[PDB]
Amino acid sequence: MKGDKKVIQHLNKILGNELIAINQYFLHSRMWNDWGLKRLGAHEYHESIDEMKHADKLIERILFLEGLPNLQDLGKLLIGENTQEMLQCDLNLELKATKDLREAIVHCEQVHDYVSRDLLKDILESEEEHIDYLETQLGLIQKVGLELYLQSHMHE
Amino acid sequence: GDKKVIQHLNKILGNELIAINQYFLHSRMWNDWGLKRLGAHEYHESIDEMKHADKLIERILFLEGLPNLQDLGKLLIGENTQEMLQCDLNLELKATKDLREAIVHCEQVHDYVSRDLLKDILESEEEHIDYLETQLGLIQKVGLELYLQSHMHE
Amino acid sequence: GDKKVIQHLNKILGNELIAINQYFLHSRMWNDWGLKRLGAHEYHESIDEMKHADKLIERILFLEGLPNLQDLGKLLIGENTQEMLQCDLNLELKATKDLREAIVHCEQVHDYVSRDLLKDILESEEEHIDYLETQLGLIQKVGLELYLQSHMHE
Amino acid sequence: KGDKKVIQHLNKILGNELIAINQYFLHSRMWNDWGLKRLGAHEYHESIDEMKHADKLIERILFLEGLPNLQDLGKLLIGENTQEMLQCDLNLELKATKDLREAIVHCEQVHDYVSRDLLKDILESEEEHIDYLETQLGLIQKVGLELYLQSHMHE
Amino acid sequence: KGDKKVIQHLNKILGNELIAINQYFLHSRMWNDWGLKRLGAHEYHESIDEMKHADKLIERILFLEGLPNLQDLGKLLIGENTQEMLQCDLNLELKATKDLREAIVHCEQVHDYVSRDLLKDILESEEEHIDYLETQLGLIQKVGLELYLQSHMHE
Amino acid sequence: KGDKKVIQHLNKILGNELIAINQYFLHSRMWNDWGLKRLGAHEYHESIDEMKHADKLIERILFLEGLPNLQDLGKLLIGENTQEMLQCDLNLELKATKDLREAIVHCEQVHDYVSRDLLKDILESEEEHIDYLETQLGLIQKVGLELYLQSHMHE
Amino acid sequence: GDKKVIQHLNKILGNELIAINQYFLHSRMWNDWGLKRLGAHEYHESIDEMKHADKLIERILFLEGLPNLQDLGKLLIGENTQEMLQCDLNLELKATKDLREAIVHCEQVHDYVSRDLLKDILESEEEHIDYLETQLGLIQKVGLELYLQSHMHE
Ligand code: HEM
Ligand code: HEM
Ligand code: HEM
Ligand SMILES: [Fe+2]
Ligand SMILES: [Fe+2]
Ligand SMILES: [Fe+2]
Ligand SMILES: [Fe+2]
Ligand SMILES: [Fe+2]
Ligand SMILES: [Fe+2]
Ligand SMILES: [Fe+2]
Ligand SMILES: [Fe+2]
Ligand SMILES: [Fe+2]
Ligand SMILES: [Fe+2]
Ligand SMILES: [Fe+2]
Ligand SMILES: [Fe+2]
Ligand SMILES: [Fe+2]
Ligand SMILES: [Fe+2]
Ligand SMILES: [Fe+2]
Ligand SMILES: [Fe+2]
Ligand SMILES: [Fe+2]
Ligand SMILES: [Fe+2]
Ligand SMILES: [Fe+2]
Ligand SMILES: [Fe+2]
Ligand SMILES: [Fe+2]
Ligand SMILES: [Fe+2]
Ligand SMILES: [Fe+2]
Ligand SMILES: [Fe+2]
Ligand SMILES: [Fe+2]
Ligand SMILES: [Fe+2]
Ligand SMILES: [Fe+2]
Ligand SMILES: [Fe+2]
Ligand SMILES: [Fe+2]
Ligand SMILES: [Fe+2]
Ligand SMILES: [Fe+2]
Ligand SMILES: [Fe+2]
Ligand SMILES: [Fe+2]
Ligand SMILES: [Fe+2]
Ligand SMILES: [Fe+2]
Ligand SMILES: [Fe+2]
Ligand SMILES: [K+]
Repeated sequence: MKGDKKVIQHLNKILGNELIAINQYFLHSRMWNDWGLKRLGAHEYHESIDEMKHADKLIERILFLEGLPNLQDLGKLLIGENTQEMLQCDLNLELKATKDLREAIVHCEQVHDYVSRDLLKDILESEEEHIDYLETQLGLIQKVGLELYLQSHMHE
Repeated sequence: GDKKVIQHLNKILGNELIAINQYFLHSRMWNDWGLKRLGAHEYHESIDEMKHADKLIERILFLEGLPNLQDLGKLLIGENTQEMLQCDLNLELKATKDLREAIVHCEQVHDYVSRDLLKDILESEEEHIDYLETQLGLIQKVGLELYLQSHMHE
Repeated sequence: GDKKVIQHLNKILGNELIAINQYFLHSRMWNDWGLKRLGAHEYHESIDEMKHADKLIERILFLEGLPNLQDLGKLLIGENTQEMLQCDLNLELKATKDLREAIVHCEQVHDYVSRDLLKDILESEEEHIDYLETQLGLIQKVGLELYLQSHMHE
Repeated sequence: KGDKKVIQHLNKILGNELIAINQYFLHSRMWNDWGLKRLGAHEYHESIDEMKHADKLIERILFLEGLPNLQDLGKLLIGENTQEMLQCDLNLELKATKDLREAIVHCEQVHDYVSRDLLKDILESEEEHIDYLETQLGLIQKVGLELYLQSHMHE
Repeated sequence: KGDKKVIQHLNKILGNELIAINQYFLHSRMWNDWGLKRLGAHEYHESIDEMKHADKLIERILFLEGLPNLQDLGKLLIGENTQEMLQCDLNLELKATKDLREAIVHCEQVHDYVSRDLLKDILESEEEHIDYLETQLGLIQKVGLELYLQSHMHE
Repeated sequence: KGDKKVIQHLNKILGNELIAINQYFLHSRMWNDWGLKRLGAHEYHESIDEMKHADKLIERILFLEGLPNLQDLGKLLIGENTQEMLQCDLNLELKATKDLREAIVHCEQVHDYVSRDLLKDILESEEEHIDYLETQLGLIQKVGLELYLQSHMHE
Repeated sequence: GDKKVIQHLNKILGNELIAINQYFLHSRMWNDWGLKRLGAHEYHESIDEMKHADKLIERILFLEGLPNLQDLGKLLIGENTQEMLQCDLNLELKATKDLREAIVHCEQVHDYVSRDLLKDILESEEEHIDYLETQLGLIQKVGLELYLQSHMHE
């Protein structure tokens, strides 16, 4: 059973996005920890872990479909230099990720690879949860102010 | 923090980032082939490199450096079990060479805490070399097929 | 219920009924030969198809159709381990082709609950394909006798 | 018998520990008196950490047949508000790590590797303390003094 | 805000505690170094007792709006052997109880009854230490030094 | 793979461990035979400690593709009474640590930092053993031989 | 204590001291090679000989002799698994010959407690011989590579 060439290419594209997010969120997590914003650092670590698990599932699916997972190409990390920029960078990355996920799902439907579609939909649900988290945090910065938002995320 | 020590630390970090991906892919390849014992052990090697990367990142930030997670070097991906193990060994031998050079520099500028971190990583890499050389020796002693059979089931 | 959806569900059900019997017989043949790990695994494949058949029967009755448990198609029975595994693989590949055609039809008439049921079965069949292709690949990598030895004891 | 200059170095490190014990203990109780109990508890634990380092150095000096010096207490850097107290602690820690590096150099030179390893363990702990202090000073810059204090009022 | 002379007295008692902490800690580690572990353990516990007294005095001084003095460390009385060490501790304790009685008199004079009660609790503890020390010196006389040391080798 | 002279050093340290295993095991069983059971038990644990060191050295030598030498057994220093046995153990330990320091120098020179760390760990344990031995000899001087023996008759 | 009995006991002790070191090194060789089941079993054989040595030392001291731990005879170190097992067997057969001669002498001078100790040691050596002859028999019956495969994993 060789999967569809274009589906495998789509899955490798989603994998590439996951690989960017893993590193981006891990660095942001450790930056927040370095700054003593430990609640932010812990949450961002868990975001990184979630992307690691997505990457794993994509790697497994690609190999089952007799494709070659691409872990060599690492795209541009969007690294902020303060809390507001870092969150916005994560949100920008997530919005790119979901655009790619939708185009991949379209392709899966068109060639009847419904299992790959379901996997991508599961990932998409998790990325929209991440967008929900990010948009809410940026909203909280507007509502309570940056300094109070940072204070709320100093201690776990 | 010393700028050349931070360069070294970022170099070691770069080596960890390659190993993470190389071992993770090799792990999932072995799993796809039904060599589940190899796949599980290789996954655990990958996790070990993730932990090393984490400590390096934390140290670089403490020393007010910028950790480099952007530049991913060349993955050494084998096409069968014998090549995969040799690729891992080739990577590890390069990693320990770089570790030794980084330790020298830490000693020279009296960064004894960075040296101790790198020595802990180096002991872990030498355990990995021990594992890899042992597996390649077993392939010579029992043959490839028996070695694979012995790593089919967990 | 849509008439052509019910026909598709009854076709998938027919595929499950073939699979139940083929896998159950293959299981008991392996147990008779003393290849108990294969017999146990094949027994669980048969049970999985039984559960799919149950879910299809229940769906057909909900949609006010008549489940067809009377028509049993051709069992693909092998005479040795390699043929049996390939017979199972050939049956699964036909099964996945019918499931995709049934899903296309469910989407067309907006029977999204039937589509979801068929998608869940499809994921289970692709896991069975993954298992079967892996086993055939292991036979190539370690040879038939070692593969059989590996599946003698549970 | 130990190397005489190694024992001198160990007694110098011990002297730094003795300053830090008292400085941190007083800062802790000042923060407790002011009702900044989270700062007070954390600083108490810094003081205890230095007490344990002092103990290990005393034991090592005695094993090497030296005389531990608990008599000469150097200058305590006592701040008058939270920002100064943290800065005082950081100033003390930086002097402490400099002395530790010079002691390790000397241990290495005379092949006293066990003393080196003891001082390296202490150095790891002092750098963790520097990490804590630099982080707190950075937090004061990022959220402001009053929020930083409020966050350290209750345990 | 407390009486200026009461605060001075409390700082004087605190100064005696800080000498005692360091003298007893060193003596404890000297006895451990010699393999007289029962003496070492007991002397360690005496040192901890003084640390806890010092803490209470610091807290009381800060409450009374005084400045605790952890900077001034008086003369440690370090012995060269078990008998001298025990006598050194006893000499220090007798000086300490003298200063405590004078501080209590002053607390009474100015109606600082809470500071008085704190100092009386500390004094009770010091007289228990004196009881311990005088009893050990008497055991050395009754069984001999070598038997006394043997009895305190193993915990 | 491993440095030829590093392997030589490791085999030298291993040789010293092999002497110590047998010397301490025999001293233990002599003390047991004499009814000095506390001495015999402690000396047994010293022997066990040396066995674990030898094991680690053997494993490291094999990893580095050297040939561990368990064939060459140097001179056991067997005493005739408790004081001589302790001094024989101390003489052996002091030769052991001298060799360990020379091996660490050589590991450092050729960047075998993992072998250095292993040898430093062994060195720390030998210095603990020296601490024990020097303390026992000091106790014999402080309380006398007969009381020292009495204290080590019963576990 | 009979002077000739003590000489015999010191001879047995000397055999134990060779065996401790030979089995301990063979154990760590097998571990280095990744034959962990062999390595663990050989470790336990080494420990068994340590315990025999201890009992002999205690008996000698009770009989007012001097235990000789200074003279270490020739270790028979093999270069591969079959050689190592044959080296162990050669040592054991020699050990049992000396044990039988020591027992003869104990019986002759009526040292029945020493005899009973040596008989206990001898029963253990004959069990070791049973193990070694069996392993060499297995190498003949299934072949070296399968024998090795069977002792890779604990
Ligand atoms: C910058 C690169 C990475 C870093 C720093 C990193 C770090 C970590 C850390 C610290 C853990 C927790 C390990 C533990 O303590 O148990 C972890 C877990 C894990 N990592 Fe990574 N990782 C990285 C990249 C990756 C990649 C590229 C993959 C896969 C393609 C991956 C897959 C996983 C998986 C599957 C887990 C277990 C998660 C779970 O089941 O909870 N990681 N990683
Ligand atoms: C101003 C001087 C000091 C004060 C106020 C002080 C206070 C304290 C306090 C409150 C404790 C906790 C005791 C307990 O609750 O059991 C303690 C423990 C301890 N102290 Fe001090 N101390 C001082 C100086 C020292 C010095 C100079 C040393 C050694 C050279 C030392 C060694 C120790 C040790 C080893 C502990 C036990 C820590 C543990 O294992 O948890 N202290 N001290
Ligand atoms: C190359 C020489 C030797 C090596 C590497 C060695 C190694 C070891 C090791 C690793 C252990 C287990 C220790 C633990 O983990 O607690 C042990 C136990 C022991 N050793 Fe040795 N050993 C050696 C020689 C000897 C000798 C020469 C004797 C006595 C004459 C001896 C007597 C014992 C005894 C009685 C035990 C405890 C066994 C038990 O009760 O299970 N060993 N040895
Ligand atoms: Fe994701
Ligand atoms: Fe597409
Ligand atoms: Fe799904
Ligand atoms: Fe995400
Ligand atoms: Fe939050
Ligand atoms: Fe690593
Ligand atoms: Fe360099
Ligand atoms: Fe460390
Ligand atoms: Fe590694
Ligand atoms: Fe099915
Ligand atoms: Fe249709
Ligand atoms: Fe569903
Ligand atoms: Fe199926
Ligand atoms: Fe299997
Ligand atoms: Fe098993
Ligand atoms: Fe310290
Ligand atoms: Fe110096
Ligand atoms: Fe250490
Ligand atoms: Fe500190
Ligand atoms: Fe905090
Ligand atoms: Fe007191
Ligand atoms: Fe007064
Ligand atoms: Fe009271
Ligand atoms: Fe007292
Ligand atoms: Fe007593
Ligand atoms: Fe003792
Ligand atoms: Fe040793
Ligand atoms: Fe050398
Ligand atoms: Fe280590
Ligand atoms: Fe030792
Ligand atoms: Fe034996
Ligand atoms: Fe005879
Ligand atoms: Fe018996
Ligand atoms: Fe044996
Ligand atoms: Fe076996
Ligand atoms: Fe294995
Ligand atoms: K607030």
